[PDB]
Amino acid sequence: QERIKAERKRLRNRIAASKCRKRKLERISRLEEKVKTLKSQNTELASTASLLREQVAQLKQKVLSHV
Amino acid sequence: SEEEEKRRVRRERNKLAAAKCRNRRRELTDRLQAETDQLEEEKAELESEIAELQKEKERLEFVLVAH
DNA sequence: CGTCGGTGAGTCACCGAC
DNA sequence: CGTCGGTGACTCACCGACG
Ligand SMILES: [Cl-]
Ligand SMILES: [Cl-]
Ligand code: NA
Repeated sequence: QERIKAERKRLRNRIAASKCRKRKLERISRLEEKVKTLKSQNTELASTASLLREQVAQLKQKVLSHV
Repeated sequence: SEEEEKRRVRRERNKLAAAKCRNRRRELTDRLQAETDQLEEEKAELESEIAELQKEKERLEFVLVAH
């Protein structure tokens, strides 16, 4: 009789432990995925900025070739 | 007992391996979270650099068409 | 006041490495 | 070719939340 109220608590904790473990692993996966895309995105932005830096320079030169 | 000592030290070595598993997972989460925060600051600064460069580029283009 | 769920921690069962 | 450590999962200890 009182062993059932204790089986039911172990079940509830079993569910809470499972949910807890899962969330931990989900957080790791999210972060690993986010790092991956941020590394890619920053490499594309970094080259976009290099190209712009050269276009601005060539433009500063073209302004002085006309006084 | 003597089998009670083999079981006791086995429980001790495993207790430490469990703690190492849990600590490695926590240090991994810390590492990733620290890395994403840093990559998000770099991305923001690149997006900001690109925005200023696009502005500067268009000012110069319009300065240049004014003879 | 007392039970809840979240989470740290110890334990068991199991497995691959070596 | 028998111990070792790693790990998923059950369980307990402990805590803050709170009806
Ligand atoms: Cl619980
Ligand atoms: Cl062992
Ligand atoms: Na499960």
